[PDB]
Order: sequence, then C-alpha cells, then structure tokens
Amino acid sequence: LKMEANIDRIKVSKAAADLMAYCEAHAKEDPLLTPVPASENPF
Amino acid sequence: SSEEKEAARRSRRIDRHLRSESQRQRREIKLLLLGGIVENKFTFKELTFKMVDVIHCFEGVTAIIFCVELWFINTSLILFLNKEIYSHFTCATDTSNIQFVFDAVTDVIIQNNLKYIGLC
Amino acid sequence: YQVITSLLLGTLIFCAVLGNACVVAAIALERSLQNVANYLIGSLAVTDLMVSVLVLPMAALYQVLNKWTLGQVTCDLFIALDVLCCTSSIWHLCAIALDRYWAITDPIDYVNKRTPRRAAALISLTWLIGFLISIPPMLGWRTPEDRSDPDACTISKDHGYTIYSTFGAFYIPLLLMLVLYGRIFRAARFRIRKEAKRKMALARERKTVKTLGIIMGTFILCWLPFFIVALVLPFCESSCHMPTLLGAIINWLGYSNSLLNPVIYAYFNKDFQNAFKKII
Amino acid sequence: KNQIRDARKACADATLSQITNNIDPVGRIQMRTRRTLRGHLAKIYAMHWGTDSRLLVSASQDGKLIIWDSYTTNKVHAIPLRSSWVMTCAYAPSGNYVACGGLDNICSIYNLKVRVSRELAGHTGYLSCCRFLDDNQIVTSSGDTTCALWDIETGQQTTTFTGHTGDVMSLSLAPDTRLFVSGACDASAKLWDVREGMCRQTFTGHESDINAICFFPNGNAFATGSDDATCRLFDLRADQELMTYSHDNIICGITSVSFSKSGRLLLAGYDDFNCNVWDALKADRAGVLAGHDNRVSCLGVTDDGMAVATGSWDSFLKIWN
Ligand SMILES: C/C=C\C/C=C\C/C=C/C/C=C/CCCC(=O)O[C@H](COC(=O)CCCCCCCCCCCCC)COP(=O)(O)O[C@H]1[C@H](O)[C@@H](O)[C@H](OP(=O)(O)O)[C@@H](O)[C@H]1O
Ligand SMILES: CC(C)CCC[C@@H](C)[C@H]1CC[C@H]2[C@@H]3CC=C4C[C@@H](O)CC[C@]4(C)[C@H]3CC[C@]12C
Ligand SMILES: CC(C)CCC[C@@H](C)[C@H]1CC[C@H]2[C@@H]3CC=C4C[C@@H](O)CC[C@]4(C)[C@H]3CC[C@]12C
Ligand SMILES: CC(C)CCC[C@@H](C)[C@H]1CC[C@H]2[C@@H]3CC=C4C[C@@H](O)CC[C@]4(C)[C@H]3CC[C@]12C
Ligand SMILES: CC(C)CCC[C@@H](C)[C@H]1CC[C@H]2[C@@H]3CC=C4C[C@@H](O)CC[C@]4(C)[C@H]3CC[C@]12C
Ligand SMILES: O=C1CC2(CCCC2)CC(=O)N1CCCCN1CCN(c2ncccn2)CC1
Repeated sequence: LKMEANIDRIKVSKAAADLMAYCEAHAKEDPLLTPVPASENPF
Repeated sequence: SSEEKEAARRSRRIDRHLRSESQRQRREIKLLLLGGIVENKFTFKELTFKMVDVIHCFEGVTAIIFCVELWFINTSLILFLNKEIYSHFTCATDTSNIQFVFDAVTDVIIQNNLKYIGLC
Repeated sequence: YQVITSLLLGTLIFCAVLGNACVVAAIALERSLQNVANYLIGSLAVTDLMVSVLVLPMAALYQVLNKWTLGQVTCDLFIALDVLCCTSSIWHLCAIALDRYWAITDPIDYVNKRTPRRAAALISLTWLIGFLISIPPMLGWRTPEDRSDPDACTISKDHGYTIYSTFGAFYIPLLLMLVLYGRIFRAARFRIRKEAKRKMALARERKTVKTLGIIMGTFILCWLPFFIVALVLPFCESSCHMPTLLGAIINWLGYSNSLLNPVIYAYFNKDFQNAFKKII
Repeated sequence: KNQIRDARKACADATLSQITNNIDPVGRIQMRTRRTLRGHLAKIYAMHWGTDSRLLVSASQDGKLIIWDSYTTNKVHAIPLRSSWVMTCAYAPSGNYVACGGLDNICSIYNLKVRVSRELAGHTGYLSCCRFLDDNQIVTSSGDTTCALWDIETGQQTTTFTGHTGDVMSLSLAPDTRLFVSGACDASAKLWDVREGMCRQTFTGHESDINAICFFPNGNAFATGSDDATCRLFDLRADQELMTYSHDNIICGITSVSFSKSGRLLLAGYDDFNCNVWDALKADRAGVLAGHDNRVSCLGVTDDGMAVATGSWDSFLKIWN
C-alpha cells in the first residue's frame, strides 16, 4: 500500500495533452479512422 | 499460382478431416455428474454417452446427473438418491442405474421433437 | 364480368408466387433454418411455386375466355404438367408426415442415422411417384390428330386411367397420412398424460387436437371434393350432369392448397416467424 | 493507505471530456464483412493475430486449434487439442509457436515450423489468458487468483504474481513488453512488472468482474471491459480513471475490448450479438459491427491497423477491415 502511494503522479492535464498528441500525430496512418482506398485493401 | 493450388489442396484435406470429426460428434450424448476435470465415455444399446466429472464452458449438454447422499432452465436433471426432473433411488446391486439414464435421455429426445412439430 | 374474375384469380396467383418464394428465400438466407425438417418444407414450397407459376396462369386464361386458344400440343404438356405438379405436392405432404412420425417413435434413428441425405431421398421418391402417374401414360397413348380445337383441355374419362391416377395420386396417399397422424396423436396423448398439473394437461391435449385438425382439415377440405368428383363422373356418364359454377369452384379449391401450404407448414411455427423479422 | 485516498482528488483537475470539447467528431465509421472464416464445429472462445497481420489462430470447443490465412481463406494447419475445454489461444511474435489452455490446468505450447514441444503445469485453476512475452518466455493468468511468468527451457514458474482476490480473467502485455496489466473478478485491475513480482499499481473503478483489457498503443493507458455493461479508460501515469464508456441501451457485459493502431477507435464486443465502435476521445458510439449469430467472444486488431477480426460462439470468424 505505502509504495503504491509513494509513486509520483502527473496532473491529468499533461496526460491529456500527451494522449491528444499521440492521437493526432498517428491519425493519418490509421486505416480504420481515415477510410483507406480499395487499391490498398488486401482482402 | 502453383503455390496457391498447393495451399488450396492443404485446405481441402483439412476440411474433409473436420467433416468426419463432425459426423462423429453429432451422435454423442453429453452428461455432467454435478453432485482436474474427469472424462468418461461408453456405449449402451447403440447410444454413446460422454460424461464429464467436475458454468458457461458447459452449455450445450443434454442432462445433469446430480447424486444426493440421503442454462439450467434448458437442461433436465437426473436426480439420484444414494423442465422435468427424473428420480430413481440408486441400486448399485443391478445395472438399472444405466437403464434409467437411457430411458430418461430417450424421453428428453422424444419430447423435444413433439415441440418442434408444435404438438406440445 | 370477365374483368371481375380476372382480378380475383390474378390476386390468388400473385399471393401464391410471393408466399412460396418468401419461404424458400428465408431457408437460403438463414443458418437457423437449415435442418432435415425445413429442407422438406422448402421443397414443398418450391413445388407449390412451380404450380403457381407454370400451371395456374394458363388455367386462368382457360376460365376467363371459356376456350383453349392455343395449340393441341400445348394442351397435352399442360395436362401433363398439371398432373405432375399436383401429384408431387400431395406426396410431399406425405413425406413430411413420415419424417415427423420417426422422430416421436424412433429416437435412435433421429440421433444415430438422420442426415440431410434423408431429406434428399424423401424428395426423390415424391418426384419418382409424380413422373409415374403423369409422363408414362401420356407418351404412348395419344390419339392421332382426331380432336376438337376449343375447350379441348380435358383429362381422359377412360376407366383405367381414372383408377390409376385417382388412386396413385390421392387415395393411396390419404390412407397413409390418416394412419400416420393417428399414431402420432396416441403417442403425444400418452407422453403428455404421463390441480395445476391437471390444468397444463388439458392445455397440452387441446393444442394437439388443433394442430392435427388444422392439417387434416386443410388437406381434406381442399382436395377431397375434387377427387371424389373425378372418381364418380367418369363411371356415371349419363344422368350426372355437373354444373359449371360448382365444377369450377371445386377445381380452384383444389388449386388453393398451393396457397395454403406455406401458411400451415411455414407461416405458423416460431422459427420462421423469427427469421422473417431479422431479414425484414 | 490514507495518502492514496487524498492524492486522487488533489491531481484530478479538469475532466478529459472537458479538454476534448474542442476536438471535432469522427463522423460515422461503417465497416463491412470482407471475408467469412468457417470450419469450426463448435463455440470459438478465443482468436489471436500474427505480427505479420496476415496469419491468425483460433481455438474452439471441438478440441480444435486452427491456423487460417486471412487473405486466401485457406486452412494452413488444423492442430487437435488433448482437452476439448479451451478458453485461451496465442501466436508467438516470431511465428514459430502457438499456446493454448483451458479447464485442464496445463498451458500447451505447439512448435509450428505440429507436436506439443512443452506442457507447463503448476496452476491450480483454469487458464484464462496467456500472452507470449517473447520467443522464450510466456505470461499466463489462471482461475486460482495467480498470474505467472514461465521459462520454457526448464518448464517452471520463474515468478508468481499474487495479490488479486478474484479469478484473473484478462491479461494485456505492454507494447515495450516490460509491464503487464491483469483484470480479475474483484472489479480491480493491477499493473505488474515482469522483472520483479511486485504489483506496481492497482486501479479500482468497475462495479463487476473485469473480463477484458487491452493496453493503449502509447503504452501509458489501458481500457477495461466488465460485466457492469461499461468500459473504462484508466491512465498509468495519472494512476486513476479518466473516461467511462457506457450507453443505456447496453445492459450486457463486455467480452473483449481492442484499440485501433492510433488508439482513436475503441472496438467493444457485447452479449447483444453486436459490436459497438466508440470514440476513445469522446465516449461516442461511432458505429455497430452487427452480424454475428452468437456471442462475440474474442476480438483482435492487426498490428498494422488494416483490419479487425471478431470470433464468436457461432463457430464463425469475421474479418471487417
Ligand atoms: C368454438 C370454439 C373454438 C374454435 C374457435 C376458434 C379457435 C380456432 C379456430 C380455427 C382456427 C383456424 C386458424 C388458426 C391459426 C392460428 O391460430 O395460427 C397461430 C397464430 O398465427 C398468427 O396469428 C399468424 C398467422 C399468419 C398467417 C400468414 C399470413 C400471410 C398470408 C399470405 C401469405 C402470402 C403473402 C405474404 C399460429 O399457430 P397456432 O397458434 O395455431 O399453433 C400451432 C400451429 O397450429 C401449427 O401448425 C404450428 O406448427 P407448423 O405446422 O410447423 O406450422 C405450430 O408451431 C403452432 O403455430
Ligand atoms: C381470396 C383471394 C382472391 C385472394 C387471396 C387471399 C388470401 C391472401 C387470404 C384469404 C383468407 C386468408 C386467411 C383467413 C384467416 C386466417 C387465420 C389467421 O389466424 C391466420 C391468417 C389466415 C390463415 C388468412 C391468411 C391469408 C388468406 C388465405
Ligand atoms: C402472378 C400473378 C400477378 C398473375 C399473373 C398473370 C395474370 C395477371 C394473367 C394470367 C392470365 C391473364 C388473362 C388471360 C386472358 C385475358 C383475356 C384478354 O381480354 C386479356 C385479359 C385476360 C383476362 C388476362 C388478364 C391477366 C391474366 C389473369
Ligand atoms: C380451403 C378453405 C376454403 C377452407 C379452409 C377451412 C379450414 C381453415 C377449417 C376447416 C375445418 C377446420 C377445423 C375443424 C375443427 C377443429 C377442431 C377445433 O377444436 C379447433 C379448430 C379446428 C382444428 C378447425 C380449424 C380450421 C379448419 C381446418
Ligand atoms: C383462403 C383461401 C383458401 C380461399 C380460396 C378462395 C377460392 C377457392 C375462390 C376465391 C375466388 C373464386 C373464384 C371467383 C369467381 C369465379 C367465376 C365463376 O364463374 C367460376 C368460379 C370462380 C373462378 C371462383 C373459383 C373459386 C375462387 C378462386
Ligand atoms: O383449367 C384447366 C386448364 C388446364 C391446362 C393448364 C393447366 C390446367 C387443363 C385442366 O384440366 N384444367 C382444369 C383443371 C382440372 C383439375 N386439374 C388438377 C390436377 N388434376 C390431377 N392431378 C393429379 C392427379 C389427377 N388429377 C387434374 C387436373
């Protein structure tokens, strides 16, 4: 219990900023998010 | 396309083996003694019985044998005394125990077929 | 009044070609309806579809115009087609009953040896018995161009062909179905029989007088009137004049079994009523 | 324990939903069944994808572990299983091993490039999930409230991750393969490091037993599905809950949760024979993957994010793209 409380915690604001940063930077290469052409579709 | 044809041949043989296995699995009556996991199998009067001795891993079973020392709505209970319930005071002296399980399973089959036709 | 008859008979030929096609479509577009039992209720639907699309449209032209306006060969194929389709329909009702019978009496056969191949064999026997009453007696006994042209589409009133067709298409099947559904009743009544319990006894031996009454009443109230007439008149040529009105109502009552079959065997049980909902 | 209670409210500042009020919606995502993998004769309880995003493996109750080539719909290999009771399957990063397990308390490894090369024993309960840590180490989670790392060379529990009071039923390995998170019956999920058997962190937000979990692609967050008819996105660094994905029309439990390649879309499987797509940033239902006849048991997203495969109790796998 004590060591779990001992860990340092970042404020939810920077976690949100990092979660947004990772999502927007990788948005263009997600075939599910951005509908991909039938020329690429391998099925 | 030679490699593609070889892979298609590999698929064909696997499908044939699976078809034989399905033919052999449809004619098996699964029961559970609910009074590691244990399994037993035996044939009695041209009817193979596959009992397991031990909640959602067991769902498509035919009956639940349950002994008493003096998905459940859609499964009958063969109550032994050492949806319809079937009771038979145990008698290890003779092999009537096995005959009861046969007469019960045979009736569960007949009644399920009298409901599909819509006569019950 | 040719207009009134045309739209009445037209609606009947539409409801049949739609109802029988919806049944076969559901079997194909669902995996919950793919057992040996529904393969026989799809084959019956297909046969009624063939009746409703090939025979019925050309029987309605013959009624509204009161005369065959086509070739003599056309008349021969349509008399043959009509016999074939009707006989196969009656024997399909007798195959479904033979399968239902061996579920309630032989549980071992139901489990150890009941295959979709069984459906195929029951359907093959139904169509072999159809091509025995229709196509052997036509090819072989055909008068050499000695007939009248109009109102010429009439089944022979010969005495041998009368017994052969009537007995092999209705009287032999009817007797078998009466024996088979009699035994199914006794078996059901026994199992059901063997105050709240007495309540759900009455209410299980009174949904087994309904189902069997519906089936037998549909099959007898449709075909018996027609086969009784088809058996008595050939032998009583003099002094048994048959009025047009009644003689036409009976033929169309016989034809209406094709429309009623999907309703009795398909549109009633729950498994179809559920599949149609998922699709539509 | 007193400090733990205080720190949460102290660091909970602005709700992530408040921060995402500015982000624009994803619109509507419509996915269509591209292929249909058929051949299992019984209920399929699990399916894993190969790192090549082409080969996959499925485990069913007919004692069958089938390898399928998703592109050509061809059964590469059909491996029979000793037990007909099988709850988990896996597929090595290398590609030369699969691993199964179930009611029998044994994790059975099969060498691909097919015969059992090793059986791992020691757990006193049904194996719920297993994940290949690398080509030589495997992490398993069992129904006796114990997770374990296994050396395959000898065949012993190297470490044992204990502390959960309920049957651990879901297991997710981090992208860096350094930490892993486990979800159990006690409506709690615990972070563990493979290096030392010391529970790094514990998260308690759900109301019912947790059946699914999956790491966020970043590796700093995770999502948990439970029988509480809700999903929850926690954050490792924040050490608390950030968002809740639940809709009223849904009252059944979640069997599987998966992220997209960028982690924007959160696929989720349910007992209503449907799979609801959610916006991982907006808690909004972006779509439905209806079409399975029985319950959707396991769900997977390819490593390259090209397509999503769903297995179900109806003995059929569906690839959607
Ligand atoms: C005096 C005292 C007592 C006597 C008085 C009264 C009591 C009864 C008297 C006489 C009754 C006659 C007919 C009764 C019909 C009736 O009640 O039907 C029920 C209700 O269905 C609908 O409402 C739905 C029906 C939909 C029909 C199809 C509609 C579309 C037609 C056109 C199709 C083509 C265009 C779409 C359904 O059936 P059911 O309640 O009658 O009971 C059974 C039925 O008899 C079995 O045949 C059937 O088995 P199956 O052979 O496989 O079909 C069973 O599953 C079950 O349905
Ligand atoms: C009359 C001709 C020209 C048009 C076709 C009418 C057809 C579609 C109609 C006429 C009588 C109707 C039937 C009358 C009564 C019943 C009983 C009910 O419980 C179920 C529907 C059922 C069985 C109907 C089905 C549809 C039906 C057969
Ligand atoms: C599938 C359903 C809709 C039936 C389709 C065929 C129907 C529409 C056809 C079959 C035979 C046809 C009849 C044949 C002959 C005549 C005489 C002539 O004066 C035209 C009208 C009339 C009376 C036709 C009306 C339409 C008719 C009844
Ligand atoms: C072909 C068209 C014109 C007429 C069809 C008539 C049908 C619907 C009629 C004729 C005989 C009737 C049956 C006669 C007696 C009984 C027994 C009773 O306890 C329940 C209803 C039941 C089973 C009737 C159901 C409806 C029935 C089958
Ligand atoms: C519920 C189902 C079975 C009802 C079936 C009703 C059938 C038998 C009825 C409905 C309309 C009827 C037709 C209406 C009009 C005529 C014209 C008449 O000059 C001869 C009979 C004839 C051709 C009838 C034959 C019988 C008929 C086709
Ligand atoms: O209206 C017509 C026209 C046709 C030509 C096109 C199609 C019909 C010619 C025609 O006969 N009738 C009047 C119907 C008579 C009755 N139908 C029913 C089937 N019958 C039968 N089926 C099996 C065994 C014995 N008989 C006899 C024929």
